[PDB]
Amino acid sequence: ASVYAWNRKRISNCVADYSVLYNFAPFFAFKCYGVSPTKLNDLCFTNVYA
Amino acid sequence: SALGKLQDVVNHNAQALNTLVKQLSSKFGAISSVLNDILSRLDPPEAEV
Amino acid sequence: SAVQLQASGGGFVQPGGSLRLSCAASGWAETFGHMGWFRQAPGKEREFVSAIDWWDTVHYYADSVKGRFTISRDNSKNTVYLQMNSLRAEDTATYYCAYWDMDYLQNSIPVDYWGQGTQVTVSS
Ligand SMILES: *[C@@H]1O[C@H](CO)[C@@H](O)[C@H](O)[C@H]1NC(C)=O
Repeated sequence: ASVYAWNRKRISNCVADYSVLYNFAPFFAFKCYGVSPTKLNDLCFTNVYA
Repeated sequence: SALGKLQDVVNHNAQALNTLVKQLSSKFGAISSVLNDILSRLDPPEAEV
Repeated sequence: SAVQLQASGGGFVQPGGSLRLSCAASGWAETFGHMGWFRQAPGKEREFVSAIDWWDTVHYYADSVKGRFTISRDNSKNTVYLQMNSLRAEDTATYYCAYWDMDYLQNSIPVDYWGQGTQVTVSS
């Protein structure tokens, strides 16, 4: 969607969380505020948007 | 209030203790009060701060 | 951050020759830092050469490389070049394609990521 028309999603249990996105693109920014990017897998993020 | 003098002593120390535990909740400017959470969210190199 | 760098090029340049290098980038990073080269003169300390902004808004040059160095990023394959004009005869060094993983370079000494050394001698 466009920058003004940015979307929103309410992820809640389906397949797998991460370690897949760690290559989805050859080069991609992974700026994380708070949670450490390397510690993103075994946490439990309750209310998450996309 | 006949036994006021003793009652306040039991109130003062007990409420002072209850403030001390209640002082644990404040984040003191950190991310979260629970330090186990900090050790789990942030990486150790940047969790000391 | 975990960033892999893909540098290639070099050869055997001559007094007054030139180079046209390349340095591709791949890997997740905390921020979009600047690519570039930290060349140590042979036996010397690692020295900043010429840094381009990731958005291609800031260019940098140094006296030891002014007039005979320039950095530019490929818009197609995202391989930042090191293309120059009339490089002198003293640049017989090994050129590391270092990686400042910061959006702005206050000082060049803290170089989060680095690259491979490009050993090019300068003689005919
Ligand atoms: C889309 O991106 C995801 C991110 O992890 C990765 O599986 C892959 O690059 C693509 N696959 C899917 C699920 O479409």
